Amino acid sequence: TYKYVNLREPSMDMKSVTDRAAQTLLWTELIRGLGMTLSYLFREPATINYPFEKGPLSPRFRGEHALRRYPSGEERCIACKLCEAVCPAQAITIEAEPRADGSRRTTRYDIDMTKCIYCGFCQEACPVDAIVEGPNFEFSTETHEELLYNKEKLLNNGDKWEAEIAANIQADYLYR
Amino acid sequence: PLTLEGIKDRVLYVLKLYDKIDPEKLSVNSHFMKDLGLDSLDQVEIIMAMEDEFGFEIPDIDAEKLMCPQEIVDYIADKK
Amino acid sequence: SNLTLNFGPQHPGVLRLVMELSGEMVRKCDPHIGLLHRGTEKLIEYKTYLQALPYFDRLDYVSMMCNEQAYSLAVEKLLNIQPPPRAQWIRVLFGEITRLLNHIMAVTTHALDIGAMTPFFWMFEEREKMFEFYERVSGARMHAAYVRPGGVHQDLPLGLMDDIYEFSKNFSLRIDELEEMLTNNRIWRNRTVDIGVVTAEDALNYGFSGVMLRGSGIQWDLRKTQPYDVYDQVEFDVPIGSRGDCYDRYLCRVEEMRQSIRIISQCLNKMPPGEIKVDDAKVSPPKRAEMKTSMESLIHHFKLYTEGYQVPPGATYTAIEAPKGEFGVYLVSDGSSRPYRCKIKAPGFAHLAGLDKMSKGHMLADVVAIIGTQDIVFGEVDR
Amino acid sequence: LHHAVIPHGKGGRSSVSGIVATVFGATGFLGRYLVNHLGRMGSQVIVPYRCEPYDTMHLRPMGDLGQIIFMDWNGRDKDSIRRAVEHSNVVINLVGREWETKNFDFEDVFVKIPQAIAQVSKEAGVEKFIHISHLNADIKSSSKYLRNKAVGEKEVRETFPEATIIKPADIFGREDRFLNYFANIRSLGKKTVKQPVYIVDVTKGIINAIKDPDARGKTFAFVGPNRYLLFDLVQYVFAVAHRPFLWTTRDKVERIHTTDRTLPHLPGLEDLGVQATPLELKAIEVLRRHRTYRSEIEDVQPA
Amino acid sequence: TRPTVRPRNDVAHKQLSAFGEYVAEILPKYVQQVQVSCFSELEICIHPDGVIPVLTFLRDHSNAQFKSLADLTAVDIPTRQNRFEIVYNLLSLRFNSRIRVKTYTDELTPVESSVSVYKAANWYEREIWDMFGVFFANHPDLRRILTDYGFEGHPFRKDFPLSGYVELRYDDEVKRVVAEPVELAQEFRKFDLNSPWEAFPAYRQPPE
Amino acid sequence: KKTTGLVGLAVCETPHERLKILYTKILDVLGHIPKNAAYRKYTEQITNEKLSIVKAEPDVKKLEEQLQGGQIEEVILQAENELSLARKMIQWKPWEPLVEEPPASQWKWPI
Amino acid sequence: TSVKPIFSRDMNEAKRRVRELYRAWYREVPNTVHLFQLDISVKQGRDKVREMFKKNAHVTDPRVVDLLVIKGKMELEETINVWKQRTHVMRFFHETEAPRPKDFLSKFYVGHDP
Ligand SMILES: NC(=O)C1=CN([C@@H]2O[C@H](COP(=O)(O)OP(=O)(O)OC[C@H]3O[C@@H](n4cnc5c(N)ncnc54)[C@H](OP(=O)(O)O)[C@@H]3O)[C@@H](O)[C@H]2O)C=CC1
Ligand code: SF4
Ligand code: SF4
Repeated sequence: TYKYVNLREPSMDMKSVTDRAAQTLLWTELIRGLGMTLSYLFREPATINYPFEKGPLSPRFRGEHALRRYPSGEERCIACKLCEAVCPAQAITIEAEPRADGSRRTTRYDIDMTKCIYCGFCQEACPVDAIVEGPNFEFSTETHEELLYNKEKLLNNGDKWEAEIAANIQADYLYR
Repeated sequence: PLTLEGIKDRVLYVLKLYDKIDPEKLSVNSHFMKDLGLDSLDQVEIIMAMEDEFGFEIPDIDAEKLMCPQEIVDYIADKK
Repeated sequence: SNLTLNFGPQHPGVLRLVMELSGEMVRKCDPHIGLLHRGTEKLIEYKTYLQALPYFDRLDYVSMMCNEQAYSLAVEKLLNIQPPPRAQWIRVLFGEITRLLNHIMAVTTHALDIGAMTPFFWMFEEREKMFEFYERVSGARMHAAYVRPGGVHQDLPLGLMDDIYEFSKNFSLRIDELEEMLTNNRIWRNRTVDIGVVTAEDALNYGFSGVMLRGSGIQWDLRKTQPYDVYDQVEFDVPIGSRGDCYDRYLCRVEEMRQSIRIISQCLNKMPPGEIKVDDAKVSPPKRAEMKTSMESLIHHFKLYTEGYQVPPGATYTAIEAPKGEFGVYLVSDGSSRPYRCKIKAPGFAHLAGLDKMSKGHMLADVVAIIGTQDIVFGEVDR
Repeated sequence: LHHAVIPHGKGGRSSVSGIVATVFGATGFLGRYLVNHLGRMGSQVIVPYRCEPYDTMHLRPMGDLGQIIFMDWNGRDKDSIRRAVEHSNVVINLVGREWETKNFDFEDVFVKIPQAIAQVSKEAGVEKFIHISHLNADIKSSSKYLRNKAVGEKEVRETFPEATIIKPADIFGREDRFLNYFANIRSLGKKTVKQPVYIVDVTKGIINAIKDPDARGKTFAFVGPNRYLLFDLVQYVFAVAHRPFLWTTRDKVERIHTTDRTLPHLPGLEDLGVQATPLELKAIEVLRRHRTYRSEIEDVQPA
Repeated sequence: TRPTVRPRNDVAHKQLSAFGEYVAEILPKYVQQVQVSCFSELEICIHPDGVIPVLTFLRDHSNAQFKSLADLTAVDIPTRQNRFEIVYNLLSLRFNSRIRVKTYTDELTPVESSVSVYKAANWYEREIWDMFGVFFANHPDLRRILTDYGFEGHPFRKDFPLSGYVELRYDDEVKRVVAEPVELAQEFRKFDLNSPWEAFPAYRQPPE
Repeated sequence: KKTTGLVGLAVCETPHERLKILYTKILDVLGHIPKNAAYRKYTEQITNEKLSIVKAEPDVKKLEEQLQGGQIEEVILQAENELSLARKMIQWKPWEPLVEEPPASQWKWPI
Repeated sequence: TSVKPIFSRDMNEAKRRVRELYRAWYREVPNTVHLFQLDISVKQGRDKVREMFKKNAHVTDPRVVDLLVIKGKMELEETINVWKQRTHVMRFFHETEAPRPKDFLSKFYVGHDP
């Protein structure tokens, strides 16, 4: 099934050749293109004002991941190293120790935001949903030192909001 | 003005102009590769320096079979 | 002698071109490419399958789902898995969406690379809505991985196909207005008609693929000859070019956009409500509720994300009709959890191979028009 | 010394060398080359700056990820200086503007700046303080510049007795003051011996003095290998700059007409152990910007 | 076996078996292995003295057109004497078929350089020369495509490491970009993922 | 007919006699090939079958759609290419036995 | 072991091709040091060219010497063209090493280095 184009001959009927000559001399289709540009001139602009109207998004947006914690409880992570095993950029660095209580925990949970391609594999590989790719786009960092998140920048970032992250997960826990 | 003794003298001063030759110790049976102890690297340096100064193209097999300053002079007298 | 110009990486994509030109009408042009060299093949050799899937997502970067589809069909072909039907239909719908996206960016960047400024802005508003669809589906702006070997991961949320229907109607009107604006525009026809003719014999010997084969005669569609998926059940036709012109190739790209609109319409009208992923927990990860309240699902989740699934030993070469042409992937897999050696056939690389025959007897503005008129992204050309 | 002060492996670019250098000034010429060699060493460089962050932005990408650090200071408050040398292995004093201002003069920059920092670095408890001074800095007259640097040498010898006073000659480099000052002109003809020394040999001497003890306490002097006349120097730099031609203060012209002399009562480069380079190689390096398109090596070498 | 298992066809399998037997009958001089895989793509394993005869036969002969050339690679396999495997990947136009001509070579052997019978193989051959290290004799131009000029080492081998030996950085001494030995900031942790327990019994090689 | 679809393939004017003299040249050059090779048998078989299809056609479109090979002048290019490999396979002697074998522990894959 | 050659038959053509390539590299340096505006005299450049030729001096196999001739001829073509920049030609030299010593004692003060 092929539908091929560019097949016409110049018709030696007088009307077709005089219409092509009128196109060549009287500048028809160039003024037609001017008419199309004027038709988009008299529209309304499809712009949004940035610093007052932030653009639309999705409830599964990926960016600025942080660690969650239990409802009225401790840290949610286990240091099971699933996210370090699956991280395709190899950005995760986990060092684990148990505390005095006996539950297995961490010492070091360092992510390079510079190396992070922002997949979502550490969002989906975590069995207890400890690390979740957050909602927003607020990095804009002046130094290369500050884009290397420790465990405590991650926990302050997971304590700066959980209501957002809990709302997005409660919106979308029946798909994944 | 091209005489063979001028050829020998001009090869003599351009070999003196070459710096890495140590010592001077120049003759007609000098044999600057084994009696004077230099590489074939220095051989092709010297013969292309002859090419640069007053020579013909001087192909590399004929360049390799020179090995001697009087024989360089005689090859110059051959092709010129 | 003749003027040996050195066009550097400035913008007229990004390359270096050394042209020994004669006198405003050239003699011998050589593209020094490889400036955007990254090391994708060595990196995939030292990584696993699921982890090195985003390398196949971004080795080509304007197409973003056909490259995923090619690698996922390579792994699903080697691993002997037929994906479920609803995954196949969503894969077809997003293949047509990405095809529409790549053709419209190629049209607009060729128009701006000549110098026309405004339909760039119009059709990039349309492509902003395209990226809104990608955001709502996956969560990423551009680089949605989203296509696992084992079918579509995490199916589309409720309330999407109505938006795709609205976008279909409005986009048909907008491409009709693009043909209203350009296309019998006189100075643009004067800009590109008789430049870059390609004989079909040379189109086969120089290894041209996709749109170049459509423009230079011979009828060759992978979607029509070798149906690798449910394309055999949707009815469409491919456009063919009579003359080897650049204007002809432009018309062919516009009509492939229009046929992508047809396939999107029939794919919306004939969606089956089958399932997201395959019926095998050892390849696709199990869903999270069964993971939590099941032992074997937790074990398969844990091993399937640490070690990954193994692949039986063997070598395959599949290739699909990406909008640039026959995007090919040749996997060689020792029986293990990592691939042994992958390699990528790039239609942009094969098209850029014939730049001498496309720019032998023309001038340098026509050389810029020839570099623009093939959808070459210079990240895929590197491999 | 605590751990993470021991060295590790090879040199530079996240290869941990064993020094932490607080480098005063460091925004101009010589401090930028010294921060270059310390970032090549792979150290931690604490640079304090009082200027705009744009100049320390231009010297910023020298060190590796977070190796160098930036902090503010002033010439009035001892608290910011003690905050700068809270914990530091070594500290070097490289400061001084070649012309006066309305807020800081030649007076008391070289008296009030090094006394305060040497006092707070002795009280903070660091070792290996290296202070640069100009050659021929004497109590004898004809320069406010040179008599103030002589008072500075005497004061930094008096307080903090285990200091390394080191003194170069009129150093020349890629972004020099005096040789670029010679090229940017239009002139007279007199006789004056003067020996430039190239800047990378001087900073190799500084890093060898800063990581190679048995040189603490003793004052050193940098002597270039040339020691020749000024008139043939000017004609050589014009001949290499391809122009025939047969802030400009009085203190600068009297510095370039001061006869630089050397005394071997203090050791030079060989007792420290780094090779010196002659003029002409680096002179053909720095003398760009001839004309539109535009060798004759003079090599006077007097006495 | 009906859901979620890829259905194979036997018509293409029988046809590719018959055609591979036919090819090896009509070219007895250069043919060693004729294999058809389970998913019906033909592979012909070839001594490196017949690259030009096999490809001039296969581009022509009117019973197998094979006009188009795709991937060329020479997968860098240790453990053998002849390391590299050059894979010409031929696609027809009149037939809808795919064959892989796999010829073998070691590190120091010129293969017969298919640029004269496939003009698409020009940059493919130059790229395989630059990346692997297999010289191609009677060939117009061999330069370095996809690598830096001052870089060498033929990096796609298994012997060249992941990170290279040189690493560029700008410095203000010589006011330019210089090359230094690599000092990584993180280890690149290699994972020991190849678990035992023999996930495929059908591919067991016979032991000694 | 006039101006077929391919670009650098200008139309023919006499298909029948041109294709017949092409195949007489094929059978001649193939007559110079040795006999006990299989290549002579398969080529002479397929070329006699194709020529015998050509011998009894009065039309053009019937020959195009009846004889496989599709478009009429691509058949002519295909015939010229097969004559070129016949001239090349007078040389190169491919019917001789196998050239020297590999070390035989090589074509096994799974390593 | 009847091996296919590259160019040669024994070491004689190998020595002939390498002395041809050295003649080309000798007459190719001063043009480039005038062109790319380097900072190094012609004699030092020629000394490091002959040092690069003296580096591979223990090579005996004729195919290997043929392949080194091919490498040198490719790089000489890329330097007689203006494709390579100032960076790569200065990258042939070594001005920014701060070179590590070879005595056992200074390898002992910066240790773990056999
Ligand atoms: N001819 C030469 O170049 C020679 C120079 N020297 C010595 O080298 C040193 C550096 O000289 P050079 O780089 O050429 O010139 P600069 O004046 O540019 O370097 C001095 C540095 O200290 C800073 N500085 C100077 N005065 C003050 C002040 N009052 N308060 C705060 N910061 C100050 C300067 O500017 P900023 O405040 O912006 O940081 C700059 O960073 C001087 O001490 C000089 O005696 C020695 C021998 C020869
Ligand atoms: S996958 Fe989750 S529980 Fe496991 S180490 Fe990572 S964040 Fe912690
Ligand atoms: S999203 Fe970032 S941190 Fe998470 S797996 Fe990907 S690269 Fe690693």
